[PDB]
Amino acid sequence: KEMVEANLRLVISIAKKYTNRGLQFLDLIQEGNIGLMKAVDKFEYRRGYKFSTYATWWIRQAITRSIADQARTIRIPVH
DNA sequence: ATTAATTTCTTGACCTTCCCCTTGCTGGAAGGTTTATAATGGGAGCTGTCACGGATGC
Repeated sequence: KEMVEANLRLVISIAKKYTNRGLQFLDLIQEGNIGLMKAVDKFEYRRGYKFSTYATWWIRQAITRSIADQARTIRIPVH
């Protein structure tokens, strides 16, 4: 909880590059929230990296997944 | 009130597609998973809309 609450600035700073008129801001924010929640258990911090750098890829994956599944009436898949 | 040559009915005997499938790939579509330097308070009207009640605060 404190890990995901200390890094909401990460999702609200990464959600600037995908602010198109397909979805609202809050859906992308809460999809990046579950992407960061997956990155918490996928972190494995013993390599010596920061959480923002590895969490950026997971949150961008969740953002692309939300813009692929949602933001379109005809649901076109992610590929 | 009779039946013998035609004219229909019925029954095997044949004739097509529909669909699944044959070995061997070959390509396309739908769904889920990582990627490991550094990334930490975002973004957008529109008012030049005017005149009523219904609820809030002295």
